[PDB]
Amino acid sequence: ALANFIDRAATAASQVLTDFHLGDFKAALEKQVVAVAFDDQAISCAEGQATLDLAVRLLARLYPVLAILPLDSAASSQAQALERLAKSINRKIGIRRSGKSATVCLVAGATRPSLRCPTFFIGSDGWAAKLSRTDPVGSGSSLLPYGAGAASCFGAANVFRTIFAAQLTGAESDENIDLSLYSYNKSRAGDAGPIDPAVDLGETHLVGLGAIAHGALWALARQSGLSGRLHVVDHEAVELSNLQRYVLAGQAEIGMSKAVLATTALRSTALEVEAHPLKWAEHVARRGDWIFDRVGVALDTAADRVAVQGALPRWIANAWTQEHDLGISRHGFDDGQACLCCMYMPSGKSKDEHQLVAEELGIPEAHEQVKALLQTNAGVPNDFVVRVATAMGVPFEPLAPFVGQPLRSFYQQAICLVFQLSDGSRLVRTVVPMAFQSALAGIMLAAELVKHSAGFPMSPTTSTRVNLLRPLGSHLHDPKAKDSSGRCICSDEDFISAYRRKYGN
Amino acid sequence: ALANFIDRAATAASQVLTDFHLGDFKAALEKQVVAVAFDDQAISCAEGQATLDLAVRLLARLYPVLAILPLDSAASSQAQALERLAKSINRKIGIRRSGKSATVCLVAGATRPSLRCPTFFIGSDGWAAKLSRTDPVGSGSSLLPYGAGAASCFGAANVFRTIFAAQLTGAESDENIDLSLYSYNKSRAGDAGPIDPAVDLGETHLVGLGAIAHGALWALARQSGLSGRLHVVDHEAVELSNLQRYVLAGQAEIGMSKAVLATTALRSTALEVEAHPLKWAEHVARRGDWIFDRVGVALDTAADRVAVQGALPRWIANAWTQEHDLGISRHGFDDGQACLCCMYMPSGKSKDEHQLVAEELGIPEAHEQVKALLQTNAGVPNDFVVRVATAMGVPFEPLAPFVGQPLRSFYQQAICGGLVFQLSDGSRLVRTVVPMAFQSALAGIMLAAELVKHSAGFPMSPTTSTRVNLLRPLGSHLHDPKAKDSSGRCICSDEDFISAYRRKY
Amino acid sequence: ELQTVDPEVSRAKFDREISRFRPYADAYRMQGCFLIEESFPSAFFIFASPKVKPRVIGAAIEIDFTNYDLRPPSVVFVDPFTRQPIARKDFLCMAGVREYHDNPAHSGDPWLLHRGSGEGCLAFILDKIIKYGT
Amino acid sequence: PELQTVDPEVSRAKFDREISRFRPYADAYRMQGCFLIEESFPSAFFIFASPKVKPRVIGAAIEIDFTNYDLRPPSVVFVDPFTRQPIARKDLPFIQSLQDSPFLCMAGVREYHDNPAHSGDPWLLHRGSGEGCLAFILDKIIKYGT
Amino acid sequence: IIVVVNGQPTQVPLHVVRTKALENTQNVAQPPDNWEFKDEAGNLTVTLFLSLKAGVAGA
Ligand SMILES: [Zn+2]
Ligand SMILES: [Zn+2]
Repeated sequence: ALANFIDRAATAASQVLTDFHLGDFKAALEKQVVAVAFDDQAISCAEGQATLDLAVRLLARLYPVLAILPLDSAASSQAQALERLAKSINRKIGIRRSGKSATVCLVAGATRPSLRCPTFFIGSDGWAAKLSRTDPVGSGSSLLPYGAGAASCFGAANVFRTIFAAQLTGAESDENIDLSLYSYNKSRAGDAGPIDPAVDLGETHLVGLGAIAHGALWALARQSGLSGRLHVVDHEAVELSNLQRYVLAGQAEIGMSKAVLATTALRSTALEVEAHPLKWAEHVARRGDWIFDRVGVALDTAADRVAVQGALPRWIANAWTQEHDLGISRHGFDDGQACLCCMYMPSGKSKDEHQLVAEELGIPEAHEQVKALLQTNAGVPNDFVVRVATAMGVPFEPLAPFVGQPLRSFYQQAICLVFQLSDGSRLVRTVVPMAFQSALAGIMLAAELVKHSAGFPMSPTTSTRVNLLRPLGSHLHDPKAKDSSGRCICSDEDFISAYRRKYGN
Repeated sequence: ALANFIDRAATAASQVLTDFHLGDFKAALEKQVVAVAFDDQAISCAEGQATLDLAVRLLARLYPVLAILPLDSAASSQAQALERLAKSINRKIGIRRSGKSATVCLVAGATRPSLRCPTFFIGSDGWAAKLSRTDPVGSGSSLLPYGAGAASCFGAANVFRTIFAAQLTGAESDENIDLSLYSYNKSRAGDAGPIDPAVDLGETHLVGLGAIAHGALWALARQSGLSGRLHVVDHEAVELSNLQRYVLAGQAEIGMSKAVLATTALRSTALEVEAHPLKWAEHVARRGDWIFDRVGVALDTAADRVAVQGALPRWIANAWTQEHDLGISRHGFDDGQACLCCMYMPSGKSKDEHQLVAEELGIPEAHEQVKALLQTNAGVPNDFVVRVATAMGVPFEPLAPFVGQPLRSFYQQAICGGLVFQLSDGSRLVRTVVPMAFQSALAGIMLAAELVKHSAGFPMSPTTSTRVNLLRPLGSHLHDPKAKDSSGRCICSDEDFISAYRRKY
Repeated sequence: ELQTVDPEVSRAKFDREISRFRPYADAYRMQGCFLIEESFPSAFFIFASPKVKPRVIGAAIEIDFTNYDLRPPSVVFVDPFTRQPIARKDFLCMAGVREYHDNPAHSGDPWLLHRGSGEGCLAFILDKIIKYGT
Repeated sequence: PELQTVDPEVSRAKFDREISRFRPYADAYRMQGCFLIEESFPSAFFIFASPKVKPRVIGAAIEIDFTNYDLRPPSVVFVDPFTRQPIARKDLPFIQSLQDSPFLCMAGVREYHDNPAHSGDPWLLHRGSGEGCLAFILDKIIKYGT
Repeated sequence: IIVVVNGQPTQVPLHVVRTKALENTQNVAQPPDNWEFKDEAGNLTVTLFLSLKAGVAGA
């Protein structure tokens, strides 16, 4: 019952777990039974259903055995649907209808499952996400998804930190969470956030339609009263390994245009969705109008996000999943605050690609031969691939077919593979976040676009960060000064004029 | 008593007389006593004084002996001044105080001198120039000098055509002239034309200050009450030879700037005189303002006159002397009439300088060698200056100083300055046209008449140009029509030139 | 590369780079550098050693200012008559040039460390070509 | 020298118009080796290079002067590409001593019409025909060098 | 036909009129090419004008 995409989930784990070993890891998963329990309070409201929906979507992307536990006869209808959701993500997933074997349980609603395994009550009330290790928290009656969905991400994170407690440090599970996704402070009885289906996105652009965007699209599609025109922009297609992180991708979405998927995700909103199977540059070029009223960035590299700022939209919400945190940043250009280019201004020189690849090949001092084999695109000799294989700690045989091929070929296959030949000791360089990190970052992104287009008072700091591999922070807000180098385009009078020319002030 | 500049006067006569020989011609002059006779009527008024002034100015530039004949005692003072004028032009000139030896005679005033020689009564009444062969015609009371001065010119021409009659064809003496310089028709008892001398010339440009300009200056200085700003433009200095033609130059003006001369000659008018001792092009470039309200042109070459029109003055008067004809043409540019460039549009290909130069020097077959020497402007080898003297029939020795100098120098000093002309007893004729003083003076009078009439606002001439042949009896019809160039190649057809004109005016 | 910066920005920056070259055109001509064509986003130059007799076009380039100056300019050697890219048998490894920063071997020297310094502007590029090539 | 005596409004409109008439063709002129380097009334400065010769050699550089255009035809002076100083025919890689500056022996050109040996072919016989416009001069030079 | 030859009139193909006009006014000294036959408007019983070209000498 491990997923066909499990190696990608193992690539992710290997980046957060100490003393990772692929074989142990997969065995550790097979000994688990992760329980989702729920009662009539949860299945009867929109918040509880949302929380269940996302929780199953997260857990089915990692755990080979789930127990789906309706706690009364009312919850039996939702149960069948949850089993069907879990199987749509991993057709061979294991489904238990009993908790006798649970290693960890998540509970929505008001009823206690009465199990001997660690148990987390999750839930919500409007903007507030709730988790408790000792008592049910229940699910509210609003039509808001943000608190309910964020609670699932906190649910799944605490599941992961509990199963893998022995391979993490400073990683205690949470005892209580009462976090407002409206304010990102502890939820106050008076200090609640407005709840209204009266929200128009105007003309909004969502750039990047991958994992983080999937969390955002999950939320927007549960946002009642959403009106407006939304552009979704991505040129890529869903790959099998994306089902490790992309909460709206199941087996049936493999191979499909990410732009076509984002469209159908929103079919039940009142949004007029325009889907563009293009990169941002081609979108910008085909519009010929550089009026961007509102842009949500859900991309994977600095340069791509910096390019979005170059176009000078009125306002950007930027979303990221990095190694030690996920988060959201907010940028007007002409407001005194940091700009998206600020967020990635380089501070110094770094290692060149021929050098970083030389470390990943266990040949740190062959940087000159890696640069030459990359420029000359010549075949890797036999004595090179024996050196690399020995430096990599694997047998030479899996890497023998590469003898005579470009080094770019060797690195694009064995390295992008050797992780499995080394039982997880050789880590890949590219960060693969966990599904629950991507989903929460996307929920925050949907949160920001909706709040900003509903005109709420905007955030006091540029960015908000969460680290789901530790107990939730008590101060999620992160300030960020405008770059003071002079070298950031938000310092440039030509850029400032072109922004005012479009938006005034 | 022949003048020190007599060879230049002989040059001029050599171009109008048949069977010319230089010894013969000077001998002919030496057998003459040309008498100017005058009474109280002539000397008591400005028209009388002006006629006498110019008659003497013209006759002293050619004839070696004059008789100055006051006919009553009031005319005595004028007689002494007239003698001093003659001598200031030719200090070796002869003055007779007796009429018995006159061979021809000009008379101003009302009294007959009753001499045994051809006698021509000259005078004027305002715009009218008057000459009779039989009765005194008198001097009017106006303060205009145009009729009075034109009368002298006709007087001097008839003196010349009487003395040299046998070397002229169709050159009878005039019996009667009564010509209005206002209309250039026979004067009428009604239309006397306006004689008020108080007029303002506006801001006028006189371009070229040679012979023609001396006639104009002579007139502008003798119109009492005339106001105006006169710009006078010429870069050259008076040379000895010029006294053959320049009615306001005497021995004392040899070497004087022509612009300074013209300034001094106007010092007693109320004209605001600005002297520009520069070429037109340098004047135009320093001025940096292409508004020229009124330009009088008194130049020597087609190119120089056309260059003036290129500046696009509002109105031009152009004056010339040629072999058998002098005159004035008038040009607005945007008036449906011929512009000054129309006057000199070329009618077809011609011979090049190398050929015409080669022909003059009696070597029409060294064209190729003369072409090289006019381009290199190299020194004429000894063997070349030898050939030329032989083919021309003169000694080598006077020309030896030109050996080694530029050919242009050799040519324009030896040939155009008349050195080979003297050496050949006038048989080797100069190709440079040299007009008679009485033609130069009349052309300039007519030019100052046009500028004055134009600036008083009189309706302008029915035809483009007005012509006079002083080597024949005055014509019955002096008006000369000229049609606009219709080739398409004159600038008065150019829409850019037309636009530049309308912008200014 | 496609223009994605607001073109009112890049056009303004390119036009100023050109305005600033014009007062120096005579000086550059002396060194053999001739602006041939100029029209956003490209500026076409031709080069000739002033001391090489006979006078020989040693190089022509196209300089691209697409997305200037967030992205630094591309410098391409082209044939002076056809404007087509040429092979070495007839890129400048230098910061301020987009071919250099986009070379993975120089991923450690990012352009935003240099932006605004004087590297990557037109005079900087013209002066480097003049000094080395001659 | 020749000083601007024609109303400069006239000669500057005509110049400006010759440059305007050149601009749409500049690519095709480049294909023949013809490069407009600098234009500033009264002067138009070009470089020329054989597209058909390898290595590419600057074979000619002209200053074209349009003072008093088009009452006076324009002056064509061969100059050095970098100094912009006249050159002698010895240093020049219808053209007429080797130490003397070459000129274009042709109706439409000031060094022709002012040459004494062609005084008999005055410019005003040719004005308004095409001879002496910028394209007429450019055509001749492009065709001398190949 | 009235031909004004150098201001002097005389009563008379077209070179036939100029030839008799030049013979009547004794102005046959100058080649017939130097003369320009024009009409009352100046175009290169009626009155025609057999005059010369404008002049260059003046200084
Ligand atoms: Zn910034
Ligand atoms: Zn005309």
